[PDB]
Amino acid sequence: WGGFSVSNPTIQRFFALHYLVPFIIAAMVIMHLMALHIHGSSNPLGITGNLDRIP
Amino acid sequence: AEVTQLSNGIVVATEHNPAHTASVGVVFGSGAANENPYNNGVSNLWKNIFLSKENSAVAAKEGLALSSNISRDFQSYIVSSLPGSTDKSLDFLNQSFIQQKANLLSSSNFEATKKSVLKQVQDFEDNDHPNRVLEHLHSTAFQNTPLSLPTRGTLESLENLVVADLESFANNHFLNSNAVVVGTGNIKHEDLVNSIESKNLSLQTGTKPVLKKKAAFLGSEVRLRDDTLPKAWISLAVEGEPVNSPNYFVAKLAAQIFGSYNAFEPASRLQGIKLLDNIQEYQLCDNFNHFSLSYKDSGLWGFSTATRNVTMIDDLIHFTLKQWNRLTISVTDTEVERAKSLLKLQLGQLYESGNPVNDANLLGAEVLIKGSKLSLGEAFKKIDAITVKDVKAWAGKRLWDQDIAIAGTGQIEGLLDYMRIRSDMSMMRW
Repeated sequence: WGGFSVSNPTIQRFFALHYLVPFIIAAMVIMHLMALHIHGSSNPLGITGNLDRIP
Repeated sequence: AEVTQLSNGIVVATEHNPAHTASVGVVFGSGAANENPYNNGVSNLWKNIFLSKENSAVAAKEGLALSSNISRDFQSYIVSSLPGSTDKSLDFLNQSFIQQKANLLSSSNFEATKKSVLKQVQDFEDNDHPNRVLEHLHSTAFQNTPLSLPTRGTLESLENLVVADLESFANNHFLNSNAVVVGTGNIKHEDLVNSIESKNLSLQTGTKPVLKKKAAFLGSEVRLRDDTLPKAWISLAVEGEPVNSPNYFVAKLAAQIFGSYNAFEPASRLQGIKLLDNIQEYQLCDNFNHFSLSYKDSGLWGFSTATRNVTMIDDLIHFTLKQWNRLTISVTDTEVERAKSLLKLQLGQLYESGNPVNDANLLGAEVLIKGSKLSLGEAFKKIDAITVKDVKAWAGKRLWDQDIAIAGTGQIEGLLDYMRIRSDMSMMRW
C-alpha cells in the first residue's frame, strides 16, 4: 500500500506496475515459444506428427 | 539436305546420304498413347517378339540387324543392312509383317518373350529412378488421358496380356493408312519405292484405326517417397507445346537457356547459366537437365534433377523456379543468343548422327504427323529468327503463374507442398 491503507501511493505504483508486467509477459511468451519450437505442436490424434508435415 | 516422300498404295519416305550402312523399316503412327489401362504394354510386348531370338537369327544369317522403338505417338520396326543388301531387308520386313504374323506368336516364344519383358520392366521400376520419375511425370501430368500411359506398360496389365491382345492390336493398328515405311543410310529413293512396288497387294487397306479423346494437362503431383534410396530424384514441368506448333522452337530454345548441368564435370560448372551461381554455393544437386518434350496432342516443359543435398531441396526448386520467372520479365539478349548457338549445336548432333536407325526414327515420326521432314537448314533459319521478345510472350502463356506437374522418388521429405512450389511460378508486383 505504501501507507495506512489503499490511497494515492497505492494507485500510482499500481499504474507503474500495470505498465511493466505486460512487457514481462511478452518476454515470458518468447520463452513459451522457444519451448514450443524444439518439439513442435502436438495434434488431435495425440501421436507423432513426424510422418506428415506441412509448412 | 535431301528428304523425299512419295505415296503409292502406302506412303514411303527416304533420306539417303552416302555413308556406311543403310536401314529400312516400317514406322506405325500409333503407340503407347493408343493403348488402354488394361492392355497397356502391348506395344512394348510386340517390340520384344520382333526382337526375339527366333526372329533375330533369321535376319542375322541374312546379314541384317533388327532395331525396334516404342514411343507415345508412334511405333517402329527397323532393319539395318549393308548398302547393297537393300533388298535383303524388305524381304525380311515383309516376311515378319505378313508371312510370320501367324508364327512368332506361337507359344513357347510368346511365353519366353513375356517372361523376359516382365523382368525387364521389373528391373526398370526398381533401378532406373530418373526415367521412372519422368514416366510418372507423364502419368500424373496427363492422368486419365492417352498421354498418361507409360511406354513399357504397367507391370500388371502386362501379365494379363495374351497372344489375342497382341493380335487385336496389330489388326487394329498395324494398318496401311496408319503406317510409313522409311529408308535412311545410303540407299537411293527410286531404289526403295520400286522394290516396294514390286510385290503388289495391300493387306487391310481402306481400314482406319479406332480414334479416341484428346490428351489434356492437369496441375497435379505424384510423390513416390523412398527413404531407403541414397538420393532424391525429381522432375517438374508445365504444359508444353505439341510438335507442329508456332512455338515448337521458341519453347525448345527456352529450355536450352537453363540447359543441363553435371556438378562433377568441371566444364559444366563453367557454363554461362545464371542459375549455376545460385546452385553451386551449397551444391544444391548432383545434376539436372531441362527439356521440351513435344507430342501430337500436348507436351511438357520443365526440368529433371537428382540431388544428395536432401535438406535443401526447397532451395533447388526455389532458385530454379525464380530463374524461369526471368523468361517473362528479364531474359537478357545474350542469354537468347547463347541459346541459339547451343540449340543449333545439339539439334545438329541429333539429326546429323552416324547411325541411320536414329535418322529413321526422326524421319518417320515427323512425316507421320506433319507429312514431311523439316530440313535442318530450315530449322536454323527459324531459330535465328527468335527474339528476346518472342521468348517472353511464350513464357507469359506457358510459364507465368501456370499449374505444374511434379513427380519424385527417394528422400523427398524436403520437397515442399504443391502449393508452395506452385506459388514460385511468379513474382510480386506493384
